[PDB]
Amino acid sequence: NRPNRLIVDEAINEDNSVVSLSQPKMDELQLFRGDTVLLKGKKRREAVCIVLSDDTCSDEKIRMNRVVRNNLRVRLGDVISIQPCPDVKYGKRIHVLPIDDTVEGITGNLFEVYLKPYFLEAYRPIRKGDIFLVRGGMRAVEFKVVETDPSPYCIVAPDTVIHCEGEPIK
Amino acid sequence: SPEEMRRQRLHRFDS
Repeated sequence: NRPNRLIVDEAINEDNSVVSLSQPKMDELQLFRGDTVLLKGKKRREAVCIVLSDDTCSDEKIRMNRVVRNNLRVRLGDVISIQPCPDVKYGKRIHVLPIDDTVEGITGNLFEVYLKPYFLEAYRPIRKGDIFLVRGGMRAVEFKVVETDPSPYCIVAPDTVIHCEGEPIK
Repeated sequence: SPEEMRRQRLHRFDS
């Protein structure tokens, strides 16, 4: 129902969309594996993620990778809050742009090489303003979610239109 | 359905 405070720990599922809780904590919070959750960090920042259970996670800790920590402006050992987010809708359209200093000199089709395999059949939840790192080939590029419909939260479903067009941003 | 989303997420992210 309400936000629950937990201590940030390092990910064992190294994926931008996944946070891990212990099974006792998931039971306490009425969460099912695969639920969408809303995380609140510092500087008014938020993130939406998929929660999974983890038999190595301390009860009062939450595991998340560095991409999510950076989106929340937190470090390991900081405290964030987690709450269920079951009302997030499938996105009609999303608009993402690469970050200039991660695409320097990169040519080709950013959707085909990076975004399409990243989102494919994953139902990733995303928030407007998210920065996420995607590897394609052997280069890793950062993208920013510049707009979503609906806003500011949506789930990138198979039918969600993914737009990536225009200058890299700073 | 919410449950098809859950099935696909667990297939992709938890084996």
